[PDB]
Amino acid sequence: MIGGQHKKERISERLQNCQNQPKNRCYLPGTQLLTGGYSTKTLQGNWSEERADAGYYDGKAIVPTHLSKIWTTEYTVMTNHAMKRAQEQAPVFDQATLVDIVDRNHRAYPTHQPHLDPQLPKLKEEAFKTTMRTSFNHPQEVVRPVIGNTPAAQARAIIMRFRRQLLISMEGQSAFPGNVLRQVRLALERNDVVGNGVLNVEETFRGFTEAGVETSIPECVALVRGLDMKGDNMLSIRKVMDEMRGEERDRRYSIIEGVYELLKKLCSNGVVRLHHLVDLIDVDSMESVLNGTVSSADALRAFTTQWDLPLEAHISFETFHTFFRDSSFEL
Amino acid sequence: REIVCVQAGQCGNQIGSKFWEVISDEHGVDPTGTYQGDSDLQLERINVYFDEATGGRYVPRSVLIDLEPGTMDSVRAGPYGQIFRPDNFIFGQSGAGNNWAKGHYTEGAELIDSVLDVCCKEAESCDCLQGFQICHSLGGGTGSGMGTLLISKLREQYPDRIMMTFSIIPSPKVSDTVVEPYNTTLSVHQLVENSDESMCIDNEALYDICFRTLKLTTPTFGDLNHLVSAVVSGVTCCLRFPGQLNSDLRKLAVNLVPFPRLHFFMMGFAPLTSRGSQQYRGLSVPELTQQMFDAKNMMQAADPRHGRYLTASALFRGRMSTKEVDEQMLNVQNKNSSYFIEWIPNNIKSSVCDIPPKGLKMAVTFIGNNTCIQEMFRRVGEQFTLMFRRKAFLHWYTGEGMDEMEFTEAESNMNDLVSEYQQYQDATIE
Amino acid sequence: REAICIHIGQAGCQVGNACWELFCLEHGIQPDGAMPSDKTIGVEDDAFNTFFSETGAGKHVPRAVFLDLEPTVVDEVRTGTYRQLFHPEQLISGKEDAANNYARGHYTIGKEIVDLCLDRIRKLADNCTGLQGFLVYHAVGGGTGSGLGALLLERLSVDYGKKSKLGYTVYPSPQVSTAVVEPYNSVLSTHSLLEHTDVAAMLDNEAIYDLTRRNLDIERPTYTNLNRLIGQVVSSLTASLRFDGALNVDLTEFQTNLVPYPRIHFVLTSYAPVISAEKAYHEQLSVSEISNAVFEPASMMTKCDPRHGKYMACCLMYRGDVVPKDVNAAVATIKTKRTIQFVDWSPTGFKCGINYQPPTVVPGGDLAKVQRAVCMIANSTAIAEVFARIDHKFDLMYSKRAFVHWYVGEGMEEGEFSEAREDLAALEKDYEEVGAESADMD
Amino acid sequence: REAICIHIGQAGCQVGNACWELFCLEHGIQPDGAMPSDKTIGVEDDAFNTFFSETGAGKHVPRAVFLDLEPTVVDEVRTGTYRQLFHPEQLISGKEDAANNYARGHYTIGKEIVDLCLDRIRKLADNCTGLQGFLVYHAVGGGTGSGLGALLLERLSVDYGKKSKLGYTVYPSPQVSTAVVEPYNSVLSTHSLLEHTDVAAMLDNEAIYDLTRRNLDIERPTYTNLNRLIGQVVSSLTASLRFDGALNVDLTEFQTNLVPYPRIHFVLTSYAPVISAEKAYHEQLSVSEISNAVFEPASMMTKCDPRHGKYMACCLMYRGDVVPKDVNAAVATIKTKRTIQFVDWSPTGFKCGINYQPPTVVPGGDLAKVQRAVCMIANSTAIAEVFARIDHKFDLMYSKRAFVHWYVGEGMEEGEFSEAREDLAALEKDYEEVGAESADMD
Ligand SMILES: Nc1nc2c(ncn2[C@@H]2O[C@H](COP(=O)(O)OP(=O)(O)OP(=O)(O)O)[C@@H](O)[C@H]2O)c(=O)[nH]1
Ligand SMILES: Nc1nc2c(ncn2[C@@H]2O[C@H](COP(=O)(O)OP(=O)(O)OP(=O)(O)O)[C@@H](O)[C@H]2O)c(=O)[nH]1
Ligand SMILES: Nc1nc2c(ncn2[C@@H]2O[C@H](COP(=O)(O)OP(=O)(O)O)[C@@H](O)[C@H]2O)c(=O)[nH]1
Ligand SMILES: [Mg+2]
Ligand SMILES: [Mg+2]
Repeated sequence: MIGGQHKKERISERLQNCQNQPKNRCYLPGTQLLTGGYSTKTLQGNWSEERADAGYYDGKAIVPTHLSKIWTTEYTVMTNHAMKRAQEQAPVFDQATLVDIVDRNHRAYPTHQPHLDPQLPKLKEEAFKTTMRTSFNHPQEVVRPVIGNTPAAQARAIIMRFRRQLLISMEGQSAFPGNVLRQVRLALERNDVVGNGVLNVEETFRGFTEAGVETSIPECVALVRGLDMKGDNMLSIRKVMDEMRGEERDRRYSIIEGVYELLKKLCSNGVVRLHHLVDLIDVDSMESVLNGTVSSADALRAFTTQWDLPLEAHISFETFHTFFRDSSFEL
Repeated sequence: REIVCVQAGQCGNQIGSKFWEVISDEHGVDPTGTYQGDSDLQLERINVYFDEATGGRYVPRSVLIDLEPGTMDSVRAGPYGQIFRPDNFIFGQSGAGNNWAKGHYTEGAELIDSVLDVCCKEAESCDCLQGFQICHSLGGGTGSGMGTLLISKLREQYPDRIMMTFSIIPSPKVSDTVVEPYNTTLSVHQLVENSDESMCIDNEALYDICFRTLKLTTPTFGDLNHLVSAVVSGVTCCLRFPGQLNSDLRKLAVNLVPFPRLHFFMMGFAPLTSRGSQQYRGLSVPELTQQMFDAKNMMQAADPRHGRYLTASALFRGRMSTKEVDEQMLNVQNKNSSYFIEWIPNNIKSSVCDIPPKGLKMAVTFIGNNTCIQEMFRRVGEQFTLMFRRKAFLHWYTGEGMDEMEFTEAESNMNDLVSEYQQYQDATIE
Repeated sequence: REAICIHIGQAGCQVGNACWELFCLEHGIQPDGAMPSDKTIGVEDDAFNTFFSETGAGKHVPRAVFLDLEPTVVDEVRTGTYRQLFHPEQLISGKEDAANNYARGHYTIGKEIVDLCLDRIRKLADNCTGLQGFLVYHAVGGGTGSGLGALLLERLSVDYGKKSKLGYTVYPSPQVSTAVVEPYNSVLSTHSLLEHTDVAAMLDNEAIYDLTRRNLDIERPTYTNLNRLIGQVVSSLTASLRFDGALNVDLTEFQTNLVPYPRIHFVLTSYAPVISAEKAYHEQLSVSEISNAVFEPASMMTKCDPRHGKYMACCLMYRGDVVPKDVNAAVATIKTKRTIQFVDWSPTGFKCGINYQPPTVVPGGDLAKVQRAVCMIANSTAIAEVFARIDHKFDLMYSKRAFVHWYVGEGMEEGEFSEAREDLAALEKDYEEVGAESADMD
Repeated sequence: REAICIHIGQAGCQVGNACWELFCLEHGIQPDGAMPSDKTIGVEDDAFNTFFSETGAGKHVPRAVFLDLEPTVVDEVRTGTYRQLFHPEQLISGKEDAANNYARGHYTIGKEIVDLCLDRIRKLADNCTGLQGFLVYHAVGGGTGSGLGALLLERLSVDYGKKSKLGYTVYPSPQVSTAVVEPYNSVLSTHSLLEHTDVAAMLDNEAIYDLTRRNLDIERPTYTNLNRLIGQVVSSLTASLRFDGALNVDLTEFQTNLVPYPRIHFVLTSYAPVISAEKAYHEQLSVSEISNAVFEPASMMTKCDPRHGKYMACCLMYRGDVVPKDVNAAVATIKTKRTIQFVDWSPTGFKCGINYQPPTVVPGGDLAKVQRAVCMIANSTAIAEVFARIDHKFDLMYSKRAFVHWYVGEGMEEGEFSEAREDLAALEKDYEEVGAESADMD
């Protein structure tokens, strides 16, 4: 730790007038941890293992000197870029834990260093578990492969997981099919702050959490990196929604295009508007209304609202196509 | 099923302090003696090593014996020393003087009755008593003489229980005392008749463990005693925790001893790795088994590669599959078939316990019955024959009162033990 | 109607946990002993009675005893999840183990525990009105299972007499091994078991490890997997007493059809649709496919190859959606095969059973859900190979009196080794004579 | 699916630093062996396995050993920034250098260090399940690279046998030179490499200096630039094992396609889009331009002119956005050219590979970012001119025994010089005979 302060004499040692070798702590004058006749600063003997100690400290001041800058090795110049990033994080202990480390209290063998083991807390929670208690609990209480390190692979896997979660959940089911993806898109749009239709990692996380999907920050980092095509870590809402709809089969496309071509010929100048669709639809023929579980007026009202357009808006083929890909997601 | 511990002499008291630190840590006992653990699994077998004191406290079932109180003042001053019961410390007023005859005949017979009274008071308190465990050095004076006297008396008073010993034997390279051969010879003669199971440790082997495997720059006796405390606390783990295949000291003896005199065993503990390397290699059953059979990891100077295994036992701690353990033990027996005695169809017993030591995912302790134990005794007998032909220091022993005939009997008995191991090493089916 | 289960030692108690988990989940008893009251049930039912008895308050309690000399495993059962299901008197535990010594269990320590066990079994047998046999689970490799199992079977055989005793023993694996003294304990156990058992189902661990590696996709199996497979086998055999079916089979019919001579009661076992959930949806599982599966040695739960011997009798139990005509077509196709041979004195080699209840699926289990299954128990001379190898290992150790001082010191005469070894030699000749085709007749 | 890297001496370790920097940055492993949380989410991948193995805690450690007789370069690795990436046992260092003496490395000093190296490689090779070759980096101009590289390749070749060994070797350039004894060490090294290597890639520093002056605009290059170019070449050859592609090429297919006779295994290497950012934005870089570029001698990394010989085989690896039809059109256009000639016994002269992963860009690097690249390794008779020049320099010094007393003092017979010189003379005659324009029918 900085400045030592755990290699120094303790008050109990001073009061008891303790000597050196019973505990072999080199702090008294004239005694020092000599490896090969020299200090650990010199590369002789067992310096590598002594430098691997949990309580090791090197006397390097944080404020640097001039000759350190002047005298550099070619290897240091080659590998300095990674060193600057690698020096950001390091484990730290308080003084009581350092006292425990120096006194080497709880160890299976003399060289066992449990404080340097990153899996210690899960070991502690995992301790004192018996085979039967794990294997004989209460019986009531108890994926397409994707290959490659490419970010596109990660994005595809995450998209598939999200789609499966939405199918099993099915929030916001309406009287007319096609409201799940609408709710997800609206939730994403609501958390945009700028107005240009792009999102970053944190807003993506908040939006997908509001939409009902359980995620984490690394998931959103991977997704935004995978779907990025212009190098700015911005996520386009249109692109992600198009990927959430998925690949479309041929029969559904054929029916959609046939219906659109039929509707085109019944209008003037081949321009179709939304009130045409509202007037011409035959809502009382669905299986959900003839069986007797959804009223016809409610179904028509649900259909009219899902377009998110005024009654005089021009409905192109793109809007019709997208609307009925959204609806096919539930059938 | 309770064990009673006896700690004798300087080495025994020092190893015992580290052992009781390890056991108190594993069961979450504070150095004040208060239970502070975090799972009920720790409490249901606390009785095995601890007695219950009234409010929160637990007291350890151990007897401390020594001829000069210097060690007792050192152990009472240690970090866990307060836990020990005051009435369990028995001491005299003058040292053993490194002499077996003084420790066995003059101050031994004077103090032994008070120690037997304490051991009986401790023994009769158990609801069901398991074997005794003894720690002592064979090269010393009070450890060898009074330890073997006490072992003989407890074997007379409790012949149906188990007798287990951990024993320190003189290194082949540097002596700490000039008269080591006499004390060692008399002690091995007493042990081969009295003991049920005996473990032997060379300090040179612990130095080689520290320097080659752990790469410590300046090891101390605390490290050697920590390795010993680790294996001793490990052998009894299946007695005091649940597991898929429970084991017991009597079950170990029944599987390890083919004939009653062949009860001297070698020890090893597997997870050992340097402070720099531990982040670089994960624990797994193949890694533990390969280190477990490497002779570099065995705590005696004789190496198994010059002998053959009659029998061996491995106790594994942790949640792991039994198939991997069984297939590893089959693979090691099949690939190295020349090193296993052929008239026994399966030499290794396995046992599995669910709870590993804190901070380790898995661990195994290994006990081995190998004929290479004959090499240590032969070397001690050589040094004895060089010293005895010239009566090098015999007047001390004769002045205490010993007859020279005891030396010739002890030499003959050790020579017969070496001969019996050598004959089974070179035995054949015919 | 009723059956009493006796569990001995470590393997028997751990296998008991899996068995009672299955019987609870199949009947629907919760871990606290109370069935879900629901709204109502249209008609009264009784199938649980074979394994459970109800109190006046409607709690269920099972007809079983757990016997051990060491406390740890039974205390582990006492502290587990099913604490309220078992009656506390049924879980009997001693102070110390038999330390892999058959002599310690039989002569010194089991003699103290047998009277408590006999008093508990008497109290169970008094609360029955149609008891039709004992099922016993134990391992012969350990000390208490062999010694106390033999002593208790002898006492049960004198007190209850003609009542049947069916054992599901776990004998030592042919190359995987766990303890050095396994041959002595297995030989001495087999000597007592020969005179006092009606049908011995023999199981090995190396076969169930092979079955879990090859068919299921588990690289590192543990005893809970093996015990769940054994529990499935026991549920299949006892289903004939508990549910409606086309052709029921009472436990006396197994002994009548499967055992030709009173000493020839060692049998082999095999279970067909061991399959994982991912493989299960790519394949149909018709009657003929599982019937073809049960005869391959890769399906067996014991380590022996039946192509090196001759079958004497087979009993095939089908449960689930099966129609008798498909069973008949399958058995006729098996009979056509040239690598399956029967001794010429057994022309009608098969017994069939058909039950409508499909196998139950356990929440943490590894088997898939399937509409039909078949289980087989068969008598074959290939079981001689299992003994000859244990006897050879015994001969190797006994030539130097290996470890013998433990057995003679704990109270057993050295003469006991020679009588048992000669009895197993006679069992080898029984398998030689029964397997002989014909003599020189006119 | 796996490869082990062995780095020897100064050039091999310094080129290794650039290689491992690149492989880490291409996979995404941090300098401390970890991998960020977003690379390991959503999908589970194994592509790192060719070069890294993971511990059970998820740390990555690389499959390489570093061998040196002087401590300085390995101590630079031990105290630098990548200290935590490598396992400390893998970094092996001796006490003193081989002092430009092949004899000191091979006979006197390497004999002490070689057994630790073999123990580390054995411990690594036992923890593998699809090892598919050894990659070796060394320079033949120095003492330890020549002597210890030869001794270690001999021992590896006896212990592992048939497994392939591919070497990247820096040979002495034709006029720039750094030490006087380079010809002796290069001849004695080449004698060992003939028997114990499957493909040998030849490099000259003078060619990489010319390429860095001509294509990039660097007037004063240093070893880090050359080492980064070599690392790019190695990444191109090993990309076929690690990423998806249209036409994969396994490391055994290189050896099968490139070597016609067992001694003719020395290949030339070149790389196409070595370009600066200012030129890269002035030009399109279609497949046909880089295919035409790889055959110009200005693109080669070895100082030889291929117009003085005939090609026997070429292997072209394309990585990035390329479609097979343009590769076919390009190869047909190259085949049309009159200054490119193939031996008449090799009519089908080309092997192609196409991989989708584009080349990675290193933060301090000097190469531009490009969508596609091609790398070529080819076998040609022109390489015989390099050996003839080494033999002329050897003959000049050896006629008067200019420095032989050092080699004789360190343990070598004077006869070994004449043996090696006669073996390399036979290699020159092999390249004369194999390249014969035609054989007569009579
Ligand atoms: N299949 C299976 N085998 C088991 C199980 N438990 C133990 N075994 C095997 O049975 C043998 C050990 O027998 P144990 O039941 O432990 O012996 P014991 O009855 O406890 O006898 P003692 O040790 O004297 O108490 C070994 O071969 C084990 O592999 C289990 O749950 N399932
Ligand atoms: N491309 C490149 N060439 C190098 C590098 N280091 C040395 N060389 C060249 O390789 C030759 C020297 O070989 P060395 O590697 O120094 O020899 P060595 O392996 O150290 O052998 P010893 O001197 O005995 O230790 C000269 O032609 C150098 O120009 C390097 O890092 N990169
Ligand atoms: N391993 C170990 N050996 C010890 C320790 N203390 C003393 N010894 C050894 O034991 C021998 C001395 O025996 P000692 O205990 O003094 O005999 P005593 O005088 O009868 O108590 C020497 O070989 C010492 O090296 C210790 O803490 N650990
Ligand atoms: Mg038991
Ligand atoms: Mg050098």
